[PDB]
Amino acid sequence: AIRKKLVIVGDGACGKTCLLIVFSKDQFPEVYVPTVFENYVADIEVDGKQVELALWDTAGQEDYDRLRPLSYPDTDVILMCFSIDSPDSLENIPEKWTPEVKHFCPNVPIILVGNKKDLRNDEHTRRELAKMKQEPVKPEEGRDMANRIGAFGYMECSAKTKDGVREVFEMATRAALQA
Amino acid sequence: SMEMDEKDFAADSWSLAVDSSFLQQHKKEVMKQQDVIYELIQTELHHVRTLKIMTRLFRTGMLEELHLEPGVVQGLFPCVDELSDIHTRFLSQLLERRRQALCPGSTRNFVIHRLGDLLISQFSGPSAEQMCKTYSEFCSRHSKALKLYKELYARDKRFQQFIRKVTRPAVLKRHGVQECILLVTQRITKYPLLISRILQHSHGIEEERQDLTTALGLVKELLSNVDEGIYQLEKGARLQEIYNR
Ligand SMILES: N#CCc1nccn1CC(F)(F)F
Repeated sequence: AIRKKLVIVGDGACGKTCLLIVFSKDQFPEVYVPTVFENYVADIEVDGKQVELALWDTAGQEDYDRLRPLSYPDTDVILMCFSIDSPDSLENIPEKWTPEVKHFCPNVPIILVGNKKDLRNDEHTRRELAKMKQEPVKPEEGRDMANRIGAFGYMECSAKTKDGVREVFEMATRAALQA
Repeated sequence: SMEMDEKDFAADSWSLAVDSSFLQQHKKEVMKQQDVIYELIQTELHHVRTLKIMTRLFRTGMLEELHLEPGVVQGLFPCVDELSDIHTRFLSQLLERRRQALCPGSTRNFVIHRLGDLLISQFSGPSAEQMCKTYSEFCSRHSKALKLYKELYARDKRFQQFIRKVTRPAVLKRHGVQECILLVTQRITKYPLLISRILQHSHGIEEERQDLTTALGLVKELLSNVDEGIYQLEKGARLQEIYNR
């Protein structure tokens, strides 16, 4: 089992912390949802290869431009996250997060992940966004952003229902193993 | 960590740590506030344990077993004794506030109503000046420590054997040398998230809401000062590379 490092980046509203928590416990917390994530080393077997995948969050570092890059050394795969209930989180991907990750993590594969996919057809979400002349991110808008930023791929998931979560981390492991 | 504190913080939440008959006596808003305060203390206990792995298992083990050149152990573990003193003192204060709040006859049932004043004290005055000085130094030496570790692991056989030996146990799975360094650098930016969530559930007593609002502001001022005081040191970087920053 070779060791690989994963870092998740994105706006605070993207749900990155919840995504790492749900994957690391294989469960959405039923009693208490933690505020923070320390680190974790997941044992993953993908396509017959065993990997130890270290997981790291960047939550809390968004306002600190000299502290935040200390999370990047030796990263093997980046999850670049946005929330489907927030077009604003998707707008911040190409001009803020992408040039930063390309500078500190050259040639590292990026997977663009649309989180909170369960809110795409949620009535309360559609009513709230329509007040700002917005609507949930459509799958083609996510794929087009991934294509534009040079992402390795585009994936969607829901930390609330767990759908798609295992697939995201198995694919990140495959991306981390590539030459 | 010592067994008494590990068992006191073994549960995933305060609501699972206290007796169910005691939990039933409180309103939902109190339970929410206590669950977040319990996460702050539990994660502080784990952070002090990370610093003990760095000082006792790694640093002291290298001094007692290996023949490294002078300045190498300090280069791998910059400021670790100062960081351990800062956080062991803060953890002691948090655990004393919990111990005073215990019901007579219990070692697990408590409610902490006055955390704000403790956080203002930690994040102001001489203790805040020492946290700023220590983290500005540690975080500016972070790249250099990782690079020195990587060079020794790839070139020194006795060093590689030592690291593989002390990191073999399953309890060290998340705590290799580089992992410890980034856990410590990331600790300081977890505080605002935790304090803001405690504050969200502390409106019941206005003096407490005001004290946590003051503490949140002091923590953000400390982080802004540390962030502005960082410049990565690099072994072999010439003066010309520095003054042309
Ligand atoms: N996290 C990291 C390495 C880093 N720092 C600044 C730039 N880079 C990328 C490079 F090392 F140049 F490839």
